[PDB]
Amino acid sequence: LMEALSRAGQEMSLAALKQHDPYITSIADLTGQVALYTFCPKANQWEKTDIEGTLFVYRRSASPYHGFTIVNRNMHNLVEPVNKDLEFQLHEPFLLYRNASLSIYSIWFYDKNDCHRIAKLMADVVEEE
Amino acid sequence: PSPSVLPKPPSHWV
Repeated sequence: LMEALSRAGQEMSLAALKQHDPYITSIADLTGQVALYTFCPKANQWEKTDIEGTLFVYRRSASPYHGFTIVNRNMHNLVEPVNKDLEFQLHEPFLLYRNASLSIYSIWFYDKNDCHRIAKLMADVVEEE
Repeated sequence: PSPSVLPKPPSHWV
């Protein structure tokens, strides 16, 4: 039953993802708890964000054909397209990444099997842009 | 959720 509602909310999440971006066809993977950090170069250390929640990797019916979002447990989400300017570095249970703006990030995973699996998935769908 | 004491990013990213 806990998983019935689980399946349910993954159905509703897809749909919510779609109302904000309709090129979206399906969720490729999701995780339990993840939390977002950003790197501050000036101060030279990591800094917490207000972002913490569930991570969804989804496919799109148009380039960029992949994206990922952290739906926050306030209402400010992380949204990130999977293009070739995205680069990753895995340091379990953290997943570091840089994007087009050159801003630096770390996704901490609670479950380190999620960390490995998503890291692998990303690497696959970065090789495909 | 770890204190902001994660590992450093690849040197070349900075």
